[PDB]
Amino acid sequence: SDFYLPGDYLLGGLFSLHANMCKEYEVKVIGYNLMQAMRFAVEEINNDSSLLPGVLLGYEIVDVCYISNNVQPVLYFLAHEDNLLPIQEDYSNYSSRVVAVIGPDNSESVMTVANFLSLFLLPQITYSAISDELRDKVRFPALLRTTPSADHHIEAMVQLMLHFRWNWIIVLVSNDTYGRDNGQLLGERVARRGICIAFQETLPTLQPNQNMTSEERQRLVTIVDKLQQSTARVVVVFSPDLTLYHFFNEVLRQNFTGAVWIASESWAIDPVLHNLTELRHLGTFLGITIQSVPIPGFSEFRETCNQECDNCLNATLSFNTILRLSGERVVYSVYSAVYAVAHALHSLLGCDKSTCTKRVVYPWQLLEEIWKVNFTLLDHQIFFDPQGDVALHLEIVQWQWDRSQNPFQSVASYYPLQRQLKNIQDISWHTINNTIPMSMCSKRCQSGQKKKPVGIHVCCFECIDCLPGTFLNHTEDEYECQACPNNEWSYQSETSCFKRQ
Amino acid sequence: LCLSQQFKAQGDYILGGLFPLGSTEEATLNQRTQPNSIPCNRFSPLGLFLAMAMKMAVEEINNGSALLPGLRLGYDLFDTCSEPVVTMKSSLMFLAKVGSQSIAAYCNYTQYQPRVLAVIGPHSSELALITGKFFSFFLMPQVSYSASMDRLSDRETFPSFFRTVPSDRVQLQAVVTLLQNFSWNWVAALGSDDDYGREGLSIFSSLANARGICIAHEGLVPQHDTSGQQLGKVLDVLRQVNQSKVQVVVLFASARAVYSLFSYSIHHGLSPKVWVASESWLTSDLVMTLPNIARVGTVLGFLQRGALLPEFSHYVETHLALAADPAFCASQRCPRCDDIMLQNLSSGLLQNLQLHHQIFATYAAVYSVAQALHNTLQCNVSHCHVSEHVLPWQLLENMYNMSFHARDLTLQFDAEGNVDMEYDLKMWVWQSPTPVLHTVGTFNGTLQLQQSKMYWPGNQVPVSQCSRQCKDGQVRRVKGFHSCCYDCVDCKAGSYRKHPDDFTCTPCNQDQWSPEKSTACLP
Ligand SMILES: COC(=O)[C@H](Cc1ccccc1)NC(=O)[C@H](CC(=O)O)NCCCc1ccc(OC)c(O)c1
Repeated sequence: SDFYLPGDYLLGGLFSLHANMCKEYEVKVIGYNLMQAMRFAVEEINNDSSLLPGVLLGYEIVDVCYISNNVQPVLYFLAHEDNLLPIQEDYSNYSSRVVAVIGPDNSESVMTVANFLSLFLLPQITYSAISDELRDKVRFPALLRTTPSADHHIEAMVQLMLHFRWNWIIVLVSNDTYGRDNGQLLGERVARRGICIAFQETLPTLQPNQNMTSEERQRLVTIVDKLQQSTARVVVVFSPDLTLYHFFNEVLRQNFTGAVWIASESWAIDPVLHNLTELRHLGTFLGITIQSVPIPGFSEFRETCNQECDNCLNATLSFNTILRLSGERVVYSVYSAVYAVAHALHSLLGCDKSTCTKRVVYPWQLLEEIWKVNFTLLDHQIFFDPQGDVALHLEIVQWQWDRSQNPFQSVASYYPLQRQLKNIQDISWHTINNTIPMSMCSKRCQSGQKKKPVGIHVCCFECIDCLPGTFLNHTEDEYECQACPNNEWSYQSETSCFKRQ
Repeated sequence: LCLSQQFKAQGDYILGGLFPLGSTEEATLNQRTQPNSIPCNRFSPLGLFLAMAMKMAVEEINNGSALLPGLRLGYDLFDTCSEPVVTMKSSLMFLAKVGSQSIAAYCNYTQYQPRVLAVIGPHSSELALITGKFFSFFLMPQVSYSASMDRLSDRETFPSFFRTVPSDRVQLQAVVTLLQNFSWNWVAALGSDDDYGREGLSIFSSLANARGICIAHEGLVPQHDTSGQQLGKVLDVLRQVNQSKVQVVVLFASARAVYSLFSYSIHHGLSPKVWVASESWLTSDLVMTLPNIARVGTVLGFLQRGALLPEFSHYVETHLALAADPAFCASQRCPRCDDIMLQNLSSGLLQNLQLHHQIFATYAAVYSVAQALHNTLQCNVSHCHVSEHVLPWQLLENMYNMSFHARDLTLQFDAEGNVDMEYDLKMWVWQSPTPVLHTVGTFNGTLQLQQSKMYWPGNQVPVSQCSRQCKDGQVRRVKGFHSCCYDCVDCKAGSYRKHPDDFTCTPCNQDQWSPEKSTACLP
């Protein structure tokens, strides 16, 4: 079966195949894609004579239902091959079933596992968990990442908004940890950079095919009403893809149109939401995601409890075309994580590129080695920061709906080492003549016309003419009119005084 | 002294216990490179007192016969060391097989025998989460003092977690009820930037939105002041309060942050406001030491009303005197507990006998577990159905619908694992030569409040309104972190109200005029 492969050393793999016992939930295609990514990476390493000569690399993969079924896979990985796990003062000489764990896909599962593996210092690499809390290596000594953190995603969003001068935005978050965290983080970033959040709302947690009750429906009605009333036409959504199925259908019910939707990675490249053709009429969709790296030949490969999935293959076959036209974005993180483990093991065995000596691997030594790897995988170097992150590029993608070509066009690229957004290309807007849409609380004042604030938001101000005899030195203060010298006078609407009685 | 030797006792059923008996020496708080054991020699009296409370409860249960007639209840206590690694080490030994040094991996775990019946939970919320996710896979009941985070209410992820302290949501419900009672509709929310304020702010904002109270702004404040940037952000927050024209501030922040805020406010005065306190702040003298605090304006909050345990003091002193006896060694589970001669304790907290609430909560947790077992064995006044050895997942069914007698109080866990317990409402009296807390109401699910004892500073009730409807003659502008409020602008002469739902006062045509607050543009 697909979930197991023997070898000399076994990699543990944790993926969330099913959404929402864990078989009975609906299957998510992205998780199966990532699992196949790991399988392909191990296949390459076993075929290649260079990296681990004569040493078989195996894997053992277990399903994780989001926050469910997190303890049992860890206990299974840590057992001493006879299902017993001894308790000891010191573990330096202990030998677990797996030498490394390719950790879960979400922050809460990652932290749940890390609080366990931190005891054993069994290395955990997570490919898609973005929370910035994971940088605490006193709290999470065994944890590394092949993906940038939420810091860089929010920085990319901020620089995107600054480039197009979107001062006035709406933030929508889910009713759970991820939305709360990212909303507060964006609140931190926005305030110091001259942008203002008009209002924030917590969306209800709705199952996509559940019959929505009256209370939930009127909650959604209220949210869309607030959207319709506000002058802020730019919307940021921090939510799992599952809950947006009802929200966007309500937005369609209210005949709302004309916004720019900024998608966080959790849904920026979801093929399922992308297949809702009716979203085309809402406005422009932009999203933050990891860079595209074309894995050569992975598409051709893509063609004891909780280690099974019946629906996975049948569910994936229909999306195969869309996944093939896409850029293999998050797949690369899993592939690079497997290769990082492989290189670290290659160094730990002290292996020459002829043959390796075979010896017992205590995981803490493999963790020792993983911190030091530095190699070119396809073009990009992958090495770990002192805080455990790998500096992969991020990209801003626009959704396209011509099914014959790439569904997620890249329109900007972000560099985390430079902390800069770069190489912005032609976005095709929803506007009547493709002019850049904007969102500002108030229009730019004229010359000779001071500002006067309306409220808490620095972005909102009245424009008031300086009375005759006073002038507006904008270089000193735009909110105050200065008095002219006794030998000069000023008109109703001019910047500086002139000689007059 | 013979003290650490007292923390384990034999019995037919054994209660596990996690306590802050100490902590690792401070320099040890650095990254692990190799999975060695961790030292924890920094003894603490707080954990000692709590463990003594648990031992007292179990000894009382063994003495009497109102519970578990004719059979013996024991205990086995481990230190958390306030350290996740050591906590996990200790937590695993609870679930290890009977009389064995190992734990086994199985698919469906309702098949298994651990070496303890239930675990009296850890002190801090972080460890409460860490262990609750672990124990509830084994469905071992965990009864926690001192853990109040609302995250642990969820039955889906913490199905076996119980606690003998109210969740923070109850206190925030009391707060919102107070705000409703005084019609303070327009308020500012502040919380410490630690996790406690994070959770509190989220819960308070959601409740306020649900009940129709509009948060002007939602600011995190520094848990401690160390940099000019943190001073900058807190001063920015405080000026943002003034910009909002809010008069009532809900400050759900740990004591250090509030002390910082009020230090600045005393230095440069700000202006008097109504402050609704986190219970953790209201308990402390630290804030009240600040000079001439009456400048601040009224401080209010809700306080938990625990029962007395007077016998506990003499119990602790008796057992310490016994521990000092070298012959009592004939009567290993803690580092350096045995070094603590009585001066270290009698010069300090022993003279204090909020620690009281945790002592009572530990006592009540032990009694709750004992009552649950008493139910599961279906004991008569003199008989029990002991033919089969009980398993932890069997207690879990009985605990959701029992009631247990915590020596005077009758308590029961609600459907999501919390005790129903009431509060006092207290207000700082400043008319006396020194600040004094005085009781002016109670919350037992409804706010039974005594108006005549509210000494407001202006001798009149404060107000903070916002408009949620606007008249015919006034145009709307939205405000609030959730667009909850409006305020209405008088549309001036020469302009008119276009229609009653619009957001723009409209100038009248050049050949025409209009009165003040006009609905029409006239020849
Ligand atoms: C609490 O977080 C969340 O609820 C969301 C949604 C989620 C829940 C459970 C399992 C996966 C995702 N988390 C994220 O999106 C995390 C960020 C973080 O969690 O730090 N980035 C994953 C990006 C690639 C991805 C992989 C697996 C997918 O489905 C199995 C999927 O849809 C997307």
